[PDB]
Amino acid sequence: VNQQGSALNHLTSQLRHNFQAISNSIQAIYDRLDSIQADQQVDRLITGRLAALNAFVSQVLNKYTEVRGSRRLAQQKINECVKSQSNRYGFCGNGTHIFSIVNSAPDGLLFLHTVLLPTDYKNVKAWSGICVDGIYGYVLRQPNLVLYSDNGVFRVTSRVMFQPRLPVLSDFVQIYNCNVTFVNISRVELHTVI
Amino acid sequence: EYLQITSTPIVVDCATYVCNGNPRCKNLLKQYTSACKTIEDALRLSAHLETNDVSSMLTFDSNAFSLANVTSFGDYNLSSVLPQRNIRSSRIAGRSALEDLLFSKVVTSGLGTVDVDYKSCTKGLSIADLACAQYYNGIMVLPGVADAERMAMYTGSLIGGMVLGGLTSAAAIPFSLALQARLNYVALQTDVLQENQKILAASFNKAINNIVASFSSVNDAITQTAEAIHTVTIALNKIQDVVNQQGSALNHLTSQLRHNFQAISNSIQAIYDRLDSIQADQQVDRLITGRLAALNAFVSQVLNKYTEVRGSRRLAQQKINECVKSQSNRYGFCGNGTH
Amino acid sequence: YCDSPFEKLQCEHLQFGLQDGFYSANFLDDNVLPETYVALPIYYQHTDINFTATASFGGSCYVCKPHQVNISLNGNTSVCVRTSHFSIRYIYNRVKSGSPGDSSWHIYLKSGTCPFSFSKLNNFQKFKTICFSTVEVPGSCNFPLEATWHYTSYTIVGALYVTWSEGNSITGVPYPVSGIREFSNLVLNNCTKYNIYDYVGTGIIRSSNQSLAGGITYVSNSGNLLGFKNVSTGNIFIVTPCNQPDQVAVYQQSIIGAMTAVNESRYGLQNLLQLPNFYYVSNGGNNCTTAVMTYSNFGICADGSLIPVRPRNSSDNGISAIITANLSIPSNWTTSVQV
Amino acid sequence: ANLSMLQLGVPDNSSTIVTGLLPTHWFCANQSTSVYSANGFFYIDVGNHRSAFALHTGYYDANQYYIYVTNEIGLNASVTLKICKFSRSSSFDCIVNLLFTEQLGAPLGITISGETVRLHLYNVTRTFYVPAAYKLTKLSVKCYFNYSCVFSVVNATVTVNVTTHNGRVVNYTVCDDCNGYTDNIFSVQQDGRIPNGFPFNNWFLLTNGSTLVDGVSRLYQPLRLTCLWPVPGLKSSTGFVYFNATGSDVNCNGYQHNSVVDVMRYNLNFSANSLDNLKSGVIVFKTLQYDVLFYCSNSSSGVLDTTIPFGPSSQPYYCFINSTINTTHVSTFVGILPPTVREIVVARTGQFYINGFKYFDLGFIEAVNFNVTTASATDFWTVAFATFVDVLVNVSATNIQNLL
Ligand SMILES: *[C@@H]1O[C@H](CO)[C@@H](O[C@@H]2O[C@H](CO)[C@@H](O[C@@H]3O[C@H](CO[C@H]4O[C@H](CO)[C@@H](O)[C@H](O[C@H]5O[C@H](CO)[C@@H](O)[C@H](O)[C@@H]5O)[C@@H]4O)[C@@H](O)[C@H](O[C@H]4O[C@H](CO)[C@@H](O)[C@H](O)[C@@H]4O[C@H]4O[C@H](CO)[C@@H](O)[C@H](O)[C@@H]4O[C@H]4O[C@H](CO)[C@@H](O)[C@H](O)[C@@H]4O)[C@@H]3O)[C@H](O)[C@H]2NC(C)=O)[C@H](O)[C@H]1NC(C)=O
Ligand SMILES: *[C@@H]1O[C@H](CO)[C@@H](O[C@@H]2O[C@H](CO)[C@@H](O[C@@H]3O[C@H](CO[C@H]4O[C@H](CO)[C@@H](O)[C@H](O)[C@@H]4O)[C@@H](O)[C@H](O[C@H]4O[C@H](CO)[C@@H](O)[C@H](O)[C@@H]4O[C@H]4O[C@H](CO)[C@@H](O)[C@H](O)[C@@H]4O)[C@@H]3O)[C@H](O)[C@H]2NC(C)=O)[C@H](O)[C@H]1NC(C)=O
Ligand SMILES: *[C@@H]1O[C@H](CO)[C@@H](O[C@@H]2O[C@H](CO)[C@@H](O[C@@H]3O[C@H](CO)[C@@H](O)[C@H](O[C@H]4O[C@H](CO)[C@@H](O)[C@H](O)[C@@H]4O)[C@@H]3O)[C@H](O)[C@H]2NC(C)=O)[C@H](O)[C@H]1NC(C)=O
Ligand SMILES: *[C@@H]1O[C@H](CO)[C@@H](O[C@@H]2O[C@H](CO)[C@@H](O[C@@H]3O[C@H](CO)[C@@H](O)[C@H](O[C@H]4O[C@H](CO)[C@@H](O)[C@H](O)[C@@H]4O)[C@@H]3O)[C@H](O)[C@H]2NC(C)=O)[C@H](O)[C@H]1NC(C)=O
Ligand SMILES: *[C@@H]1O[C@H](CO)[C@@H](O[C@@H]2O[C@H](CO)[C@@H](O[C@@H]3O[C@H](CO)[C@@H](O)[C@H](O)[C@@H]3O)[C@H](O)[C@H]2NC(C)=O)[C@H](O)[C@H]1NC(C)=O
Ligand SMILES: *[C@@H]1O[C@H](CO)[C@@H](O[C@@H]2O[C@H](CO)[C@@H](O[C@@H]3O[C@H](CO)[C@@H](O)[C@H](O)[C@@H]3O)[C@H](O)[C@H]2NC(C)=O)[C@H](O)[C@H]1NC(C)=O
Ligand SMILES: *[C@@H]1O[C@H](CO)[C@@H](O[C@@H]2O[C@H](CO)[C@@H](O)[C@H](O)[C@H]2NC(C)=O)[C@H](O)[C@H]1NC(C)=O
Ligand SMILES: *[C@@H]1O[C@H](CO)[C@@H](O[C@@H]2O[C@H](CO)[C@@H](O)[C@H](O)[C@H]2NC(C)=O)[C@H](O)[C@H]1NC(C)=O
Ligand SMILES: *[C@@H]1O[C@H](CO)[C@@H](O[C@@H]2O[C@H](CO)[C@@H](O)[C@H](O)[C@H]2NC(C)=O)[C@H](O)[C@H]1NC(C)=O
Ligand SMILES: *[C@@H]1O[C@H](CO)[C@@H](O[C@@H]2O[C@H](CO)[C@@H](O)[C@H](O)[C@H]2NC(C)=O)[C@H](O)[C@H]1NC(C)=O
Ligand SMILES: *[C@@H]1O[C@H](CO)[C@@H](O[C@@H]2O[C@H](CO)[C@@H](O)[C@H](O)[C@H]2NC(C)=O)[C@H](O)[C@H]1NC(C)=O
Ligand SMILES: *[C@@H]1O[C@H](CO)[C@@H](O[C@@H]2O[C@H](CO)[C@@H](O)[C@H](O)[C@H]2NC(C)=O)[C@H](O)[C@H]1NC(C)=O
Ligand SMILES: *[C@@H]1O[C@H](CO)[C@@H](O[C@@H]2O[C@H](CO)[C@@H](O)[C@H](O)[C@H]2NC(C)=O)[C@H](O)[C@H]1NC(C)=O
Ligand SMILES: *[C@@H]1O[C@H](CO)[C@@H](O[C@@H]2O[C@H](CO)[C@@H](O)[C@H](O)[C@H]2NC(C)=O)[C@H](O)[C@H]1NC(C)=O
Ligand SMILES: *[C@@H]1O[C@H](CO)[C@@H](O)[C@H](O)[C@H]1NC(C)=O
Ligand SMILES: *[C@@H]1O[C@H](CO)[C@@H](O)[C@H](O)[C@H]1NC(C)=O
Ligand SMILES: *[C@@H]1O[C@H](CO)[C@@H](O)[C@H](O)[C@H]1NC(C)=O
Ligand SMILES: *[C@@H]1O[C@H](CO)[C@@H](O)[C@H](O)[C@H]1NC(C)=O
Ligand SMILES: *[C@@H]1O[C@H](CO)[C@@H](O)[C@H](O)[C@H]1NC(C)=O
Repeated sequence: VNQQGSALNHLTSQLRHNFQAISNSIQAIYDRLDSIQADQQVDRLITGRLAALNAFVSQVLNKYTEVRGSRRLAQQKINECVKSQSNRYGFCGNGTHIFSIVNSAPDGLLFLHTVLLPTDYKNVKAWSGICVDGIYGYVLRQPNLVLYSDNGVFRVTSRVMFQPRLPVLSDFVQIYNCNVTFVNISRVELHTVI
Repeated sequence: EYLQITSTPIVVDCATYVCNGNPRCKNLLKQYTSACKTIEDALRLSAHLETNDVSSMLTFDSNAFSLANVTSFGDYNLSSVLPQRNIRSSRIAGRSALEDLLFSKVVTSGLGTVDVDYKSCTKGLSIADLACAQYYNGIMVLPGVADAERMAMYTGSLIGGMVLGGLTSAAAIPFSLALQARLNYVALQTDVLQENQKILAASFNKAINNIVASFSSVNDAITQTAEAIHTVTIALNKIQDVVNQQGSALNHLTSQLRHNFQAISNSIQAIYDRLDSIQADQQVDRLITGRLAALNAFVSQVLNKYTEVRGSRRLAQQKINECVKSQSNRYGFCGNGTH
Repeated sequence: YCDSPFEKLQCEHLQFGLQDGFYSANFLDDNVLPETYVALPIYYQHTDINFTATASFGGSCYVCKPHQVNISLNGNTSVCVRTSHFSIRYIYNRVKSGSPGDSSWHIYLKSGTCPFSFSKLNNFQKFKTICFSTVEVPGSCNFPLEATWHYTSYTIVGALYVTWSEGNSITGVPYPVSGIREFSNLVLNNCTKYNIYDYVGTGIIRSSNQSLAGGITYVSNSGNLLGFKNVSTGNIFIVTPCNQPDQVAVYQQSIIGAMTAVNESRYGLQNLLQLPNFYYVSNGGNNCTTAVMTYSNFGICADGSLIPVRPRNSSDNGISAIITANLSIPSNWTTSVQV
Repeated sequence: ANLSMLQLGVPDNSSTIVTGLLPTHWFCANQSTSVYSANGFFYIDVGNHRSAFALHTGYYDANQYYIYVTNEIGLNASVTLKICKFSRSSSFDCIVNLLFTEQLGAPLGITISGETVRLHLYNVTRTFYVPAAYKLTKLSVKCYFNYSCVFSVVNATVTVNVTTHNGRVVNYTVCDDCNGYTDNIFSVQQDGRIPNGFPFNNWFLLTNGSTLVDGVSRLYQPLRLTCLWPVPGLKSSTGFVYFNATGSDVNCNGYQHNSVVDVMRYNLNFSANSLDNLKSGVIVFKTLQYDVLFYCSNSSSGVLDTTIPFGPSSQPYYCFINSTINTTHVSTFVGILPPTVREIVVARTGQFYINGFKYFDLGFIEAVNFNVTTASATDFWTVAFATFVDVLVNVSATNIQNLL
């Protein structure tokens, strides 16, 4: 609002400045001089005022171009956070996005993002795979799961939220030859894991 | 790749620039007081609005900063990038080994924009420098916010955040395993023996050394080696272009004092030595009008420069959010291949 | 009334009461200054010119007109200048009747149509030829002569006619110094009003020692001097202006501190730090802990002291990796709303 | 030493006086490394060996232009001049970087004067303007006499008498005499030019108004000669001089074009004494109607003295003009001399300049008699004839540095 006011408050204020003439009032010239002598005086005012108007227009156009530059980001945020639930980090909110609400404002929009923040967390004894009989090795297919151990009970949860459940067969692949830091278990007691 | 995040704040004095030190123009500028308050306010507002936005980014971490050491990166020689710890001073961290090789090229050719000392412009005993020659006309260059220290604490807080795995309190996983988590996002690694990391270690160190030798200005021997010079040359040209465009505005603003307008001479003291006081004001007014018309045209350019830099900081914030911390998968983003 | 150091800011900015922030200040002083003159070598030769006016009164009315007025240059009606230096006076004879009956009549010169003034020809004005006269010559401007009785009614009595042509041969002089073979003058170490090789300004002239061969005049790119050189030796001199602008901080309708560039005490303030590119002058304590205004890289606190600006703390954990260890997975959650 | 004619600028079948940076003595060394102090070098090579010459300062710098010449003799003279910035031989900014095919049996050479780098090449004379090239004082030479490489080293400003006969330099002799000739005498080049590297001792700029001080500015000045008459020794019984060098006593120096000129630049010989520099005589002009007589004296009633001072003085002199129109002797006052009279210039269209400032103006001048009575012949250095041309002048402290 301040930058919108200060342009007009500067455009209007350049009428007080007479240029190299008698006075800044046009009626004051024709009350004093003859008509053949007054046109040279009036021309010096006309030139300066046209030079002021051109400098005003060349600023208004740049302001319009900046606002055209700024509408596109608003269209993108309406398309991606209000209707879509994007997953780009550092986008709407600084955390994990859920939804967003829009209201209006003086010449523009006002967004209301809604994120999540963690408070507590747990300690978890992870692993990295199962090696049966020193040869056959099994690991998780998806890279967003953790196989862990709650003191003799094996469970699978996510890496972002803590949601435990039991492991099933459709999560394991077969990747032959068994890196060292796996869980040693024979084939007979495999059903106590799965 | 190079980006720009800031510019150089300028604060201009009014009455020194228009009528230098003469106490007769101070009577004649009273009728234009509303015409020169608005010039100084328009600069001192924007110089504060830049400062708030620049200090809003530069954070700091402590546990990630202590892991920025060369003993925690495995076989990858990364020693020319990490910040130097002790300069035997009261500084937590100084500049790196690559930033000085940048500053040796273009900062010494700046001469009018960086670290200007105002304490020695008022002693005489020497022909004045170019930077002190502009302080006699009111033009003052404020210091910036990002000095040598905060850019060494913000940068080291991001390089140190690579090896910080998701363990308990402050343990650090080895860096040879921190690339295993960034390759499984591409495709599931089904090889129990890390054979790729030998060739990657052999290639990355030569890739660092060729870039370090590329900035050493030994150019014609390394140009015909590969296409690494093709990426560095554009960045060097852009860094030079920024400094040249910052200098050429002040070199044009100062140079419009030689032009007398339709008067006797361009020196205000030379008029009052010749004419009477009732006849001199018509002469002095013609100089005052042109110099105010020059100052307005300067301000209307400085504001557009600030708006362009505000346009350019957002892309830097997006790239920091998406490539340093996230490993994006958008094609044609960071790099032209697989990030 | 404007006597105290805060009230002078109100006199300068033409305003009753001031908003908080940073303001500029430069208080000039009116004074009478000595004068220096350095020019190219030439000999010395002088001539004198009076301009008298003798009158009588008492015709039929006093207040209407004087009775008879005579005008003469040195007893002649015309004097041409054939030498290199000159000086003009104006003499009015009140001792005509012995007792000065001229105590009420005020006879003086006006300003005619000439593009210079009569009382400023004795300054260092340069011409080519002049030839003053008191009778009508075609192509000549004029200075009228006016008479009055206690400034009630005005009348025109005579004139002074003057021709010229432009050049650089004949020069006016304030007063005829006798005995000197070559006219020059030089006043060091405080503020003068110089005329050095047809450059006119003010400043302080000091002496130095540098080994620069070449020119005898060093200028900037705005038309001001920075240093000249004596001809018959190799010493140079330094010219600096003697009024340096400042930065003043205003808070709670009083002055807090200043950003000067001169190592001395200033307007009401006593203590003095030394920052890496200016001097800071305040008088506050050193125990302040919170800030009210800002600058580039510090914050001026409530009574004058300086507080440096600290960066924002921020903690973060990285990407978890495939490992056989202890991990940290978030369980409880909460929400927050951002704008 | 036997150079060409174009490397010295002399005519055919004559005997001139040449000054400047000229070679004196040849060397024959086998020490394989030597750091000299010099300003140039000539050399002759016919031997199949690498021969490289290089100019430099005494310390390495990253913003300095270095000159580097390398010969690699095959069927002709393969010469590689490279004025380039270096990186501890990594050239990355080259003012010149060329390759010349030169005739075998002809010596080459480089000289430096101010910020100007000349280049003698036996058939042309090419000129470059290297910034900050006055600092190149040292000289590093890799030349072997055993492979038939000989070279000379130029110090400074030698005065050489040269005799030519049918395109062949016959004699070549260095003055152990010829005091002071390095600053006042030269030889006129082709098309009436003035050679490079000549310090203008008493060559003022002419003006009708103010005097310039500093800066680069185009002008329109009389700086294209058609003759030059060194050490004239004018006497009381010489006569007039009629604005052309076709008389009986004119001994021009170098080239000599027959034309009609505009000015006559005199040049005054003065010593630091202020007693032998007080010459007694007048100057007689010759207009279309009546003769004009010029003289100076030290009293305003100038009816008892006739002198003209040279060089520095101690008290002001006053200068007059006589004339005669039917036994009506007319006198007037002109002005004061400056404190050091150095040069007198007389033009054809009337004007008369002293140190480049107009005093009076006649109508039309045909001849000048500079009548000074003296017991020797040592009053003048040179008398030059000239015409107006278009130049470009680097003025420094009201003198002249360069000329283009
Ligand atoms: C057109 O006319 C021009 C006007 O004359 C002409 O320019 C002038 O050229 C002369 C060179 O002949 C400059 O002379 C100065 O000389 C100083 C003395 O040292 C040298 O001169 C002696 C005689 O020639 C030598 O005997 C002497 O050798 C001795 O000393 C050596 C060192 O101690 C020693 O090793 C020897 O054994 C021996 O004992 C030596 O050769 C010299 O000190 C002076 O220094 C300049 O250069 C230094 C390095 O660049 C700078 O550190 C120094 O500050 C001077 O540089 C300034 O000027 C440069 C060109 O103007 C700028 O590029 C620089 O940035 C710097 O400018 C700053 O300072 C200016 C004031 O000085 C200021 O105005 C600027 O704003 C800026 O801040 C220098 O060589 C003479 O100075 C030239 N005139 C001007 C005005 O610069 C020009 O050549 C003519 N054109 C052509 C095409 O010929
Ligand atoms: C201070 O201020 C004075 C102001 O007067 C100034 O003096 C004037 O100097 C100029 C420069 O010399 C004088 O102008 C003429 O210059 C020409 C130069 O020739 C050029 O042009 C011709 C033709 O374009 C070319 O052939 C030539 O190559 C040059 O390009 C001279 O040729 C003039 O001489 C004439 O008169 C002689 C005697 O009559 C003839 O023998 C000669 O051939 C010329 O005659 C020609 O021109 C006549 C003009 O009317 C014409 O009538 C003839 O038929 C014929 O065509 C002449 O010198 C100018 O005269 C000077 N002013 C006065 C009043 O004499 C100073 O130069 C200045 N000081 C400085 C330092 O600048
Ligand atoms: C990771 O890479 C960095 C840079 O690529 C590397 O640091 C470099 O280490 C070497 C030595 O290991 C440094 O080289 C020395 O630098 C000193 C500095 O003055 C010179 O004096 C030395 O010269 C002597 O030794 C030479 C070889 O023995 C001799 O030829 C010579 O005559 C001298 O006697 C030598 O050049 C080099 O300066 C640093 N680089 C930087 C930028 O500091 C680091 O070692 C690499 N680390 C690993 C683990 O690979
Ligand atoms: C320009 O004018 C100068 C004016 O000084 C002029 O310099 C003098 O030239 C003469 C030769 O023309 C020099 O030589 C002298 O010649 C006489 C002839 O017999 C000798 O007797 C002189 O010897 C005396 O002076 C010596 C030097 O001081 C002493 O060592 C000796 O014991 C005798 O006292 C001498 O050889 C003369 O030296 C110079 N003057 C100076 C001060 O150098 C110059 O020639 C003129 N230029 C031209 C081109 O004509
Ligand atoms: C699952 O069982 C296998 C075999 O029973 C374990 O493999 C072997 O483990 C040992 C130590 O854990 C490895 O180290 C060896 O130790 C001996 C000292 O006893 C030393 O002499 C060897 O040089 C070596 O360092 C051994 O290499 C490894 N066997 C092979 C073939 O690699 C495995 O560790 C068990 N899993 C877990 C999680 O412990
Ligand atoms: C700026 O001006 C101040 C003056 O207020 C300077 O402070 C004074 O500096 C001197 C020397 O640096 C200090 O030492 C004193 O020197 C004098 C003269 O030699 C001697 O008589 C004293 O016994 C003492 O040793 C002096 O203590 C100091 N003043 C104060 C109050 O601390 C300052 O140096 C100036 N700054 C610059 C950059 O010149
Ligand atoms: C990485 O850690 C080592 C610890 O070994 C740091 O080395 C010490 O640095 C301090 C800095 O002043 C010295 O006082 C010690 O003497 C060093 N100790 C040793 C054993 O070298 C090293 O500075 C750290 N690097 C960084 C960049 O912080
Ligand atoms: C102005 O000049 C006139 C002309 O000389 C003066 O008139 C003369 O005055 C003296 C003094 O009484 C008489 O003796 C002369 O006879 C007067 N001359 C003529 C021609 O009448 C007059 O006095 C001067 N004015 C003043 C105020 O002194
Ligand atoms: C007023 O009258 C007195 C005496 O009557 C005048 O004083 C003298 O007047 C005569 C004749 O005018 C002069 O010659 C004397 O010089 C005067 N005395 C002095 C001391 O000057 C007085 O001048 C008259 N005031 C006028 C005429 O204005
Ligand atoms: C520095 O300032 C702090 C607070 O800004 C002062 O701490 C308290 O000051 C008040 C009044 O001065 C005392 O009543 C308290 O007892 C102080 N508390 C403590 C813990 O000190 C502190 O005293 C100041 N220091 C100096 C030297 O003035
Ligand atoms: C940020 O955290 C640090 C420590 O975790 C805080 O502690 C110190 O505060 C003083 C007060 O200015 C600083 O001088 C010290 O440098 C701080 N210590 C360290 C290690 O930086 C600090 O107060 C916190 N807040 C800010 C704004 O920095
Ligand atoms: C991972 O966590 C487990 C427990 O969650 C750690 O086991 C404890 O280790 C400490 C060692 O400081 C012992 O004092 C405790 O008695 C152990 N408790 C149990 C239940 O085992 C284990 O050390 C952690 N680290 C690793 C590498 O496994
Ligand atoms: C050189 O100029 C003169 C004068 O313009 C020409 O005239 C004759 O010159 C000789 C000696 O130089 C005198 O003795 C004659 O009296 C001159 N004659 C006249 C009429 O003045 C002379 O012809 C010119 N030289 C050439 C070769 O043309
Ligand atoms: C040039 O100067 C000489 C010497 O001043 C003049 O010669 C003198 O001329 C007058 C004329 O009558 C004689 O009385 C003298 O006896 C002569 N003196 C000598 C030493 O010869 C000569 O006349 C002058 N020439 C001109 C043209 O003025
Ligand atoms: C000019 O004034 C002088 C006195 O300075 C006088 O002797 C001379 O006669 C006057 N000449 C004329 C023409 O008035
Ligand atoms: C300043 O100039 C005046 C000239 O009137 C002189 O008297 C005085 O000594 C100078 N210096 C100071 C410190 O006032
Ligand atoms: C000469 O220069 C030196 C450089 O420090 C300075 O101290 C000295 O005051 C100068 N003047 C004289 C006369 O030595
Ligand atoms: C060049 O000058 C040096 C001393 O400046 C001198 O020893 C040497 O002989 C000179 N060269 C010749 C060829 O004379
Ligand atoms: C130059 O050499 C020639 C040839 O003998 C001679 O006539 C002439 O006088 C010499 N010049 C000088 C100045 O000795």
